[PDB]
Amino acid sequence: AVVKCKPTSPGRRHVVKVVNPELHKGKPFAPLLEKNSKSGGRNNNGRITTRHIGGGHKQAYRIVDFKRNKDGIPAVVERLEYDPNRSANIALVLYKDGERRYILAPKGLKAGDQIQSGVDAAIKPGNTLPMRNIPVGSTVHNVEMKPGKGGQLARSAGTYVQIVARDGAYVTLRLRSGEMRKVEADCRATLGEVGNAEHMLRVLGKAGAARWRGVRPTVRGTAMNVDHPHGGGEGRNFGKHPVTPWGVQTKGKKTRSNKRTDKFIVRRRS
RNA sequence: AGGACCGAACCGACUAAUGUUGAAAAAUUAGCGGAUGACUUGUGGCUGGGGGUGAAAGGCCAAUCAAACCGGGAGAUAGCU
RNA sequence: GCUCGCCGGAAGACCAAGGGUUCCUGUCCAACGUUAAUCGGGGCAGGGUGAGUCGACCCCUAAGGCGAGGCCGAAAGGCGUAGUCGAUGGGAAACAGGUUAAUAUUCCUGUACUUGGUGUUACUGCGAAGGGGGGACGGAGAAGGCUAUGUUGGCCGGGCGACGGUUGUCCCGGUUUAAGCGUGUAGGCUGGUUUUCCAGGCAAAUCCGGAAAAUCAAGGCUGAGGCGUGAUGACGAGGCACUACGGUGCUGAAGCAACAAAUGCCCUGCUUCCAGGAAAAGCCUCUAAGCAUCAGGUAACAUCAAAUCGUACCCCAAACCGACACAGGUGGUCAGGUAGAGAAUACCAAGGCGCUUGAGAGAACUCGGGUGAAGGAACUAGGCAAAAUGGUGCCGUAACUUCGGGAGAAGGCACGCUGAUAUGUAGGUGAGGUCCCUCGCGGAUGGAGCUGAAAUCAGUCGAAGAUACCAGCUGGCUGCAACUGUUUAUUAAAAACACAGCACUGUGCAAACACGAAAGUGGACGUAUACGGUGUGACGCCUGCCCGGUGCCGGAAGGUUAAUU
RNA sequence: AAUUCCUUGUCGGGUAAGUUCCGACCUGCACGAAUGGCGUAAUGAUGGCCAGGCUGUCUCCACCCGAGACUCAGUGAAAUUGAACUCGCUGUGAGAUGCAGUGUACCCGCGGCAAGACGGAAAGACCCCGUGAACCUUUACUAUAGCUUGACACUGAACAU
RNA sequence: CUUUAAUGUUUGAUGUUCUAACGUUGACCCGUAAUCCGGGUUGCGGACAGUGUCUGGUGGGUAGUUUGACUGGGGCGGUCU
Repeated sequence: AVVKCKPTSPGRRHVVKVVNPELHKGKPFAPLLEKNSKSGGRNNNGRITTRHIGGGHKQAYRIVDFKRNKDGIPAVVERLEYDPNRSANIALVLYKDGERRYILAPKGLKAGDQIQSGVDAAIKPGNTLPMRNIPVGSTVHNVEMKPGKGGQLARSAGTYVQIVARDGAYVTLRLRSGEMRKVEADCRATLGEVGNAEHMLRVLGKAGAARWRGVRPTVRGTAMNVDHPHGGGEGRNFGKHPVTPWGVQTKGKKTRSNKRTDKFIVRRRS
């Protein structure tokens, strides 16, 4: 639930938490865990490729199954769990054969609900079927863009895409960004929405709350000397067009220079 | 419960005096700040010079930084001493 | 040798790193020592470092490094797979006492433990470069139960006091003892046992997981400490023979109990929280191909082996880093006594020091401090500095406010000692004894003994009772920034930088973007409630007019227009 | 006003006396609404200001305890230094120990002050010069990485218009 | 030779389709106890994309440079035959 803390101290006035008693108050399933060494925004060369990244709280990787290729075997939800590697919560399921796996937790899922993957599955949240069998005008998540590789769209907290049409071997979708894309009509998609919608109402309330996530502080550039176009000056001058480091606009300039697909795009956005 | 309160260690370094061929190539003395945290610290590792890193001061990169050090071009050039 | 003074959560003791003989002894004093020097971390010579259990090596791996092939790249070379290296982490075993001028858990004494090899005997399904389990893990907080250790008492030994008193409720000292083995408690976790069955764990599996039944509820795992054993021993204040008064043999009393009590152990526990908490091996199991009167496996007994290197000395320092025997810097461990909340502070113990120039004098002036008539900031750029405040308990406490604060607001009263209440109370601990029993490290009852505040009344001393050290000045108006934080190592700690929060914008995943000639990596094992960039900078009321100019995003009728032809 | 030149703006508060400070007026030289505007409890080794207490901050210094300074013994530096038999005054040459004139002055030390020796220290950082630099900015010049446009090549087959 | 249409060859423009180059940081098999790489099957894209050469535009993102003299100091102004 979305709860507002009390201002007993500076650092708790504007903080807002998202707690859920339905989550597992213990350790997760170990066989589905693996190391996750932090990077710091650096690469194999040791250079900072992405800034504002470093430190934070340790994490272990929850092996998630975005493919959902176990068809013809129902599984029931054992327990919900909190995943640090992502914003949404996951769910530990148990397959009749004794196989346990993690999946994204949809909107209205609990511990004990049944779900199944495949073309012969039922139309209920949590089930995975190819969009060829999914009706038109529905709401799905963890959508696949190529059959066999795994869901890649609508994997976030409260994200969901809506199927808009299906002409042939392709189906048109309106992604959460407002984009109207079309993918093959054989890509597996999951029914329902990822349930953490209140995740966006969360509020850090203090700086250190961001440093736990691994986010390092951000320095603007206006008072930045040889180091950034904006640079400096006696006072707050900034008498030039807003520009990135390395010299690009950042306030309207489109940088889509792929031009490979150019087919699935219909209503890019806005 | 807490980037909460007082306050040692620990980490810092606001004021004054001394010292200024000093005890010390930035410290001492008396006070001062934080002190469960964006904390602190050991060991090892990565980032290499028009580059790195930088909660950004043109700050730090071995007492050296508006472009490190060493060697080489090199007996640079100097209408100036 | 006798006094004095200093440190004593260190200026004591044990180590790592580092240094590398500075360690012990003898001998020497030119230079080195900021003086002298018979002395020395000096010079010369000699001596000294003993390990199956400590550590390294070794097995395992993190970050990350190298990297067969391979991909990429003018050459150089770069990235990287399989693999192989790499601790600051995981992994088998030793304690006490004694001993040397210098070493010892390494030697001696006594008592133990661990992993292996081999052999004998008996019983036998053994088997991996695979599977599974386990190893294996956060922060804060709450207590409870123990010990280290300490205090008092008792006991044993000695003592009867340089000056009044001291055979007594007196004084001093001692009152220690391990690993391991046996017991398995406080307490923590878990529901167990048997059988059948299955799309799972690459294949297999009796193992793990899962499913459906029967059958019982006590079963097991973990576990500080305690007791006993170890120990008729060792140690032991002191003696007795020697005693070059350096010390060597022998002998050697008591060696208990209560109370208090940790920041350590139970505890990798319990509870709770969001920021959601390493890996791999050893170890326990499972089977595969294969081997079965074999080989291997299990238990006992015997025997053998456990190599190699380090081990001296310093280690908050005169031995390391600072050119110095330099007020500096340097990580971890042990953590006594009185008062105290306390690792502050004051005084002491253990133990270690008095800091490698002294003597005398008692002018100016300087440094560091103390006191001060009357006045009390009139000083000064400025209350710089100094002075002052300073504690616990109770009462009391404004505007303003985001209702949390402000706040320790301000302010005011009381604090010692003795006695009684109560020969030491409430409370805490808990004996013998008694009763029960699943008869045990059990439960109940029992309250001796020990320990022990706080308060009231009364009385009493002093100028002064929070008497030392220690230990907030307070209040008001107001600018800036929300706040905690960060920064110009070495003249600037701020109104600057961050900041949570807001907005614009880009980004549909082989994402944008970035480092890279490229491969590729990061972004991210993330997917628009995400990521990047820019500006603003909590919260609250708000954020107005202008697209002519530049830029950005779009569009077309035409014109202009590159290579090319 | 962290912004106001005129300027110590005018009035008022507070002080015996207030260029600062506080509160209003607006005549905003030259505030202004996310390079944000106006407020804001709390916080701050933050800036400014007013009181109480407090005191040697001062009026106005005085004494005292210690460490140096002073003397003795021992060891034993340094910056600086053209050479010195190294006075004042006035004038002169452009601020005289050294010239002129004149005055004064026995020789040599110790302890103190710091006016001068344009004292020591650092080939002035300010100013200017140089057809010296180095960094930084931009609608300065010329190039360039990158991004982007198209032609040709890697690159072919049909069909229809 | 002045002339004009269905055809034939001829080449060019636009559009649709296809697959065989090429791409695949999709799936599966092997090398192979290997998320590298390659090969193989197959699917999706598909002569687009991407790369090489040429070329226009943009290009302080980055380099190499310029930015006068006289002057009652220099600058501003003025001046330069």
